Amino acid sequence: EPPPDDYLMKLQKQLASFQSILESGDLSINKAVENEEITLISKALKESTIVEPIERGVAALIAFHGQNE
Amino acid sequence: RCELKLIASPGSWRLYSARKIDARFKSYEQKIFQRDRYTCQFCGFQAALYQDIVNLDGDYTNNRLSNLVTACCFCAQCFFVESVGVGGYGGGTLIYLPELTQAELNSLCHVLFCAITNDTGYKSSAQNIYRSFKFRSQIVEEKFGEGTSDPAIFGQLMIDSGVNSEEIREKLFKNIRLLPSRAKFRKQIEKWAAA
Ligand SMILES: [Zn+2]
Repeated sequence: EPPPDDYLMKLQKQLASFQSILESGDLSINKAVENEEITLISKALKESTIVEPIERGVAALIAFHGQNE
Repeated sequence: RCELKLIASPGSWRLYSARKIDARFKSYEQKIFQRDRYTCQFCGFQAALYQDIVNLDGDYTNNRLSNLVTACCFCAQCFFVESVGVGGYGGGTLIYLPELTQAELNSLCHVLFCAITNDTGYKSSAQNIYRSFKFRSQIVEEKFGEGTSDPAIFGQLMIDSGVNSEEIREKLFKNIRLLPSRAKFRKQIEKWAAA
């Protein structure tokens, strides 16, 4: 169970990398992406007229399945 | 509609975790559940079991009722990123998902997980969506390094680096979502359906 003994040095290493990102002034992921399944379920959630969120997700999954198909 | 955000802080989870077994807490805990109709104030998920109480100002020494809201466990763990999957506390993966808000993702995942545990015909579609979500962890690690889609790692990096300001936290977590773990929540997912 105890983590491998390189843990402390890996943490310090990972922290030094995170630190240079902090100093870059480029902190965010700004990537253009496209996945058909993510696009479809987001489009269904967006175009829904259902107000309550759990019910909106219920109908969106059904419309996803019918359109995928 | 309360505001969901990803928070990594050194000691909030410890105060929140200790409060949870305090006896004075269980008194007013039921008042909040009753006030909110056992409904998560972030994603809308309703359940009699396993609901949590989170503090709007993030200050777990301020437990006046007007600072407390009901929260399901997918939403509650967003406020303790550094503790997710630590010691059996919840579980999840950081993903790049600009297409959904965290609240939208959480209410959808309740729907997806129910559709997967109790197949009525939509398990496959629900698995396809959840797997496309989980795949988006790789974009987080391409930016921040190997392993950093683990929220416990990412949150420890922020804390140990001294990340203090809201402005920096907002940038680091921009379009990143904590995707709840279907595997780690199997006890809750099944018990929610029977109950
Ligand atoms: Zn919720």
